[PDB]
Amino acid sequence: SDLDDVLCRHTLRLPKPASTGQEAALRLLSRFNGALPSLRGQTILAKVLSVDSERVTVDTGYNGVAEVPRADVSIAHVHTADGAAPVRPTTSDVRPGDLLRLRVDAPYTPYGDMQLTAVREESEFKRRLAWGELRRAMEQPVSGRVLNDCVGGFAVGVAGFVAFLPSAMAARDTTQRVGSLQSFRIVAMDEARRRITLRDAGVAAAGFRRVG
Amino acid sequence: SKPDLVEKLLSSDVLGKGERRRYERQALIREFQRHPADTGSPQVMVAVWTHRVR
Amino acid sequence: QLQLMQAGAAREQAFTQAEQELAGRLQALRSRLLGSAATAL
Amino acid sequence: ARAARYQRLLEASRNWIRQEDLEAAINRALDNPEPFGFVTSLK
Amino acid sequence: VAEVLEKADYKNVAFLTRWFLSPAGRLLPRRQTRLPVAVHKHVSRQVRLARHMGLI
Amino acid sequence: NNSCTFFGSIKRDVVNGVPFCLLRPSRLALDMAKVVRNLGIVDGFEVVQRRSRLGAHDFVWLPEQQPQEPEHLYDTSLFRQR
Amino acid sequence: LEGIVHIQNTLNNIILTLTDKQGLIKTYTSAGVVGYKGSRKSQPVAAEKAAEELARRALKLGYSSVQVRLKGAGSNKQYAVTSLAAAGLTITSLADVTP
Amino acid sequence: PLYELLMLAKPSLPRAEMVALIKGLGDLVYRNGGFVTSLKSFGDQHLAYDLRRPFEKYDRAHIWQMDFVSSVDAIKPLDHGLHVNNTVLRWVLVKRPMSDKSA
RNA sequence: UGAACACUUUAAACGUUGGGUAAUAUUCGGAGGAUCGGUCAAAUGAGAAUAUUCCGGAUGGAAAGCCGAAGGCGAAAGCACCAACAUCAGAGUCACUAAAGCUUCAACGCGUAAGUUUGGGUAGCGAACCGGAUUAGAGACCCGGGUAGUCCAAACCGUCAACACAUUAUAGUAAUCUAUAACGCCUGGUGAUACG
Repeated sequence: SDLDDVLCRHTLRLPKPASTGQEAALRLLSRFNGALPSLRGQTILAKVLSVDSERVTVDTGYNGVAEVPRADVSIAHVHTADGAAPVRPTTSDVRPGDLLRLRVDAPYTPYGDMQLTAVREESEFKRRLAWGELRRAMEQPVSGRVLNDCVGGFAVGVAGFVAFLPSAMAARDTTQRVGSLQSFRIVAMDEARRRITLRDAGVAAAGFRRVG
Repeated sequence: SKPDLVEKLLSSDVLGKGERRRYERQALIREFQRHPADTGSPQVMVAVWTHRVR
Repeated sequence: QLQLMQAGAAREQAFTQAEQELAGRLQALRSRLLGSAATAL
Repeated sequence: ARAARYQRLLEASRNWIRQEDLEAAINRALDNPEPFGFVTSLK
Repeated sequence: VAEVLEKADYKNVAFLTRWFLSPAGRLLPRRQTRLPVAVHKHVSRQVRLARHMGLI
Repeated sequence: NNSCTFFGSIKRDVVNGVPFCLLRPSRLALDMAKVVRNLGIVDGFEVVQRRSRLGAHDFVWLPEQQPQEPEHLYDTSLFRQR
Repeated sequence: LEGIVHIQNTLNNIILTLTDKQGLIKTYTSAGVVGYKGSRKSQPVAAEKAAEELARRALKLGYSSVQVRLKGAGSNKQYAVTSLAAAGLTITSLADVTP
Repeated sequence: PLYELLMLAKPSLPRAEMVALIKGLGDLVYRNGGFVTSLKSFGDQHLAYDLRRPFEKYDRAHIWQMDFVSSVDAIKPLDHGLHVNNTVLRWVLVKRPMSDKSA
């Protein structure tokens, strides 16, 4: 696994517009790690250095020091290495020395730094959640508020996103209880057109074939 | 009957005469060569050019 | 996938073997992400 | 590959219709109209 | 989005009214498709044939 | 023509600050490059090839397995666009 | 009665037209119709006077209602439609017909 | 080279002669050593715009497609075949590759 | 290097033939009875016979309106309705060829647009000729009708801030970084027009 990876690096090191000698240890030590092969939007383990009232000083290791507003920071992003959110008496006592879970939005600004903000965009949490759950249909319900009716179904504001449940996967009593919160199940989304498809969790998932 | 339809498809009768003259152009390359499949000797060059100008 | 490539097999069979041989950390991660999902909501 | 083109043109030469039964093919195609509201696929 | 078969040469109304035709009898330009520009130009040619066709 | 091309490319990259000088090789370019490496005007030369347009298998320049210094044109015109 | 209206506005002149449902046209009203010429015709008041006139004419016509079909990109045309709504002669329909 | 023809047809005639019109075009491509692959209509569609500035025929027009393999010599008779008949208005003839990737 | 073949990929490359069009002014009957045109602003006229318009019909050819863009193809000028014929071209892969390569003195072709000879008739466009305007005269700018020409097919002309003002080609990483190969041109300004 080591030798085959090294020879894969050397074999792809061939066919380049220079002779490129004395630069293969560069790729060897790149391949163990030092940078991850796709960056934009990928969450990291980052180190908090100091916390002020507003701006928190967090390591990047990639362009120096990161800056996040503290009013977005919770204890939920404090990635302990054991699997639990840490037992702390308050909810934003991020002591410097912990490992923090933040997303790089860009690696470089106009202003010398990166963005690197886990914004605690709850809508983006539901975006990553429901996109992963679209994948995870192959491998628990989601709450929504029904708002108004029209042709073919009911309008559901699910977790900050407005969807529209079709008539076939709809329950009957959702007609007579419009306005209250109840749980629903995701089916799919169409990202090119912004249409989100749901169902009632009491309505059984009879197989909609993947029209692609 | 259907194989007769296939051989009337695969004939050179149906093609556009760009493609018909290109097929007889590799017929000429099979003629003029010194060799089995020589396509760049100058005899091949002048054979192609003389037929082309005709 | 790449070390199965230079072993001699083609790309898609390597992708399938990589799906079998590293899926366990994927369900561990999706359990962790559902835990973070219940944490945030 | 020329043999494969020969093979898939010989085996798909039924729907490729014959000259003698033009009239019956017209009468066996006019009987059913064809969908146009959404996009037609291949064939 | 860029599934070539049924979109590359096909002049029928569905794909173009979905993603290629502006509502007022007009077309959707290059900036409103986010598609490879030569392939976009050829299917724009196909659509613009289809604005000469009896359909549209 | 190859002498003036050699010394012109020397004049080129000296006044342009490029410390590598890369020529279409010949008998002259190889031999007189060995001359100016021998007198120490430069520190060395190697044949290189624009390896991006090498084929699925052309012959390729292995620096280690080849002996260190070519001394004729035919060994340096075997390959493609050195 | 039922009428159809075509409104055309040009920088020199603004026109509101009173016409039959069949679209046969009884009349067309313009800033020029109110006699404004050039810049006054350009001015909003000239369109408004034709609009007041069109409403008075529609009542004389006895068409309580005339559909209004708008035409042209002009500002003066906009004043005229408003003046009529303020006027209260009631459009059989209000719509934009520009081609 | 197989040739699609998404050509128009008169809207509501009794079908006793439009079928005969396609028999005539089938006879025309029947000659010259080639034949139709499939004759797929679309029934009828009302059109998008009026045509025939003389006589004002109108929309609601009929649709037919030929899909015939032909040597290039037969096109000029096909041009006469689509030009002389006043029951048809427009005709679009397109080349298609030898993968038989038709419409 | 230069060139021909087999695939991959290219579109406003080129000429011919058939069909179309938002849109155009003229016209045949009908709605409707004084405005339209137009401009910083004013002025001949359409019109008491019916104007802008509006209905629906005919005419006939211009131009390809959006697409479509610090986009493409071209040797350059240039090239922007399709469909088909049609002849290329250019790039990449994979193979042939072993200097047939570079430049162009001379010669010779291409050559936007005007202009002339020939044939007609013509949506729109826009020199004359008459009419009015900022001003003292106004010949122009601008309002107003509008003829050759712009349209077609054949010929002649060949000149120009026809510019990358960046010669062409090779060799280096899109040059004005610059060695060379053949070139073409300049030699202070005003004076290039007249002859041949």
